[PDB]
Amino acid sequence: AMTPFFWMFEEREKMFEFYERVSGARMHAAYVRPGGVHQDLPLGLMDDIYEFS
Amino acid sequence: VKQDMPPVGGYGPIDYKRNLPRRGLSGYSMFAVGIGALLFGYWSMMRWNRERRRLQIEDFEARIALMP
Repeated sequence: AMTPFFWMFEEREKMFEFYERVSGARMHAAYVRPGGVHQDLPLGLMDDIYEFS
Repeated sequence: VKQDMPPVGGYGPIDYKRNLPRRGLSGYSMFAVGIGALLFGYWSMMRWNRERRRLQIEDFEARIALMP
């Protein structure tokens, strides 16, 4: 089952881009400190998550 | 002033529901399609085989009359 892997990994590449715009890391974004979330999201992200939805 | 990222007046609706076209063709009629193509091929096959038997008997007559 080669190809559906690849369709959904292009989608997962988009979500890695969203994590990068939030923190900066590709995958291992630390980003959740104890006591609430640190360094909140920059202006212009929710519309992108809506389009992805 | 305050400049966070809110939803701008509430966003539009989001789809989530499944969808399948269920096409279709009412498969008993598709069996009729297959059997029709099958019998079509058999009709034309029968016609060509009998005309080729005619020509093969003509080649038989050729070898018979040429033989002595």
